[PDB]
Amino acid sequence: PPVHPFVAPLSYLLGTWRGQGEGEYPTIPSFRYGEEIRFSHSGKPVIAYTQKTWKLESGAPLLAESGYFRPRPDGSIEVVIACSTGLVEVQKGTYNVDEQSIKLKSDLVGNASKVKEISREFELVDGKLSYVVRLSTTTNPLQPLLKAILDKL
Amino acid sequence: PPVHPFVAPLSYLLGTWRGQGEGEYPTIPSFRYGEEIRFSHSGKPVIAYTQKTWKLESGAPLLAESGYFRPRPDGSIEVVIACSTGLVEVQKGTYNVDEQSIKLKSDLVGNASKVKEISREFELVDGKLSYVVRLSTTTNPLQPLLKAILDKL
Ligand SMILES: [Ba+2]
Ligand SMILES: [Ba+2]
Ligand SMILES: [Ba+2]
Ligand SMILES: [Ba+2]
Repeated sequence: PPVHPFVAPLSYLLGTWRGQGEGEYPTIPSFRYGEEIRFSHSGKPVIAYTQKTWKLESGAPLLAESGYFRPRPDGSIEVVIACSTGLVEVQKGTYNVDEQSIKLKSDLVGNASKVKEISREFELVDGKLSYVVRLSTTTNPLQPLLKAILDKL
Repeated sequence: PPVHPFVAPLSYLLGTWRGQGEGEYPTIPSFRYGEEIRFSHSGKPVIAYTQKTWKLESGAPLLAESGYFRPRPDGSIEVVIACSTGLVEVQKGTYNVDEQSIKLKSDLVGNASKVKEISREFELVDGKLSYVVRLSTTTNPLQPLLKAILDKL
């Protein structure tokens, strides 16, 4: 199938991405994990997202996401992601093409234990994927929670 | 890696499942689509789930959904899903080991315009995985939309 015009200005994003990342929150200490993000499409104005985490040494698998990225010309964007942890997010926000980012905040965080707002950012910096999740809980403001870097497979 | 004990009762599901479906609804007459379904896992208390529909001759892509099941040892199962429509569900239910069945019913369908409810039902009927989808809208009660019957691959 061929790139739909909506999906085509995020065509760099496309393919397997793979490196490792680093979590830390006021509640907990630096811990490190490998990552694997895949962006795809089959003609439609929607980009599939899957992701998986895994322990470095083992490295037995940790967490795992699967989603739909749904871009539009006016530079705005919507994104729904399910997590094995048992959340679902519907994130609204924008993509600029010069910089080659996407910037989301949560709109609806669904079946959330203590989770409030969650903001994901995927930018291409220096030809690698820089992906960050900021978090808020019932006790702590939005802040940098994770930060992963990834390379083109 | 080993089938979490919490998950072991549902092992009939693990693997890829090909078939066809059909929609009828009061506003859309009969139709028919190709359709795959695969459940996997990864040594967690979770079965991963992906599903994609095509056009029978084309078979050009139609829709994908993905997510995650959490069975409990108590009967309850709680599912999450993101759909290429651009729409998430929370599903919560109660499965069944020798009726071999997983009945679900939306506890939250985010990012919907006009959907109000969705249930799903995943069940083995004489060897093939039958999938029944039902929906209510602003204007329609909780009735059938999608039926599909899939053969283990
Ligand atoms: Ba423009
Ligand atoms: Ba940049
Ligand atoms: Ba029991
Ligand atoms: Ba049965």
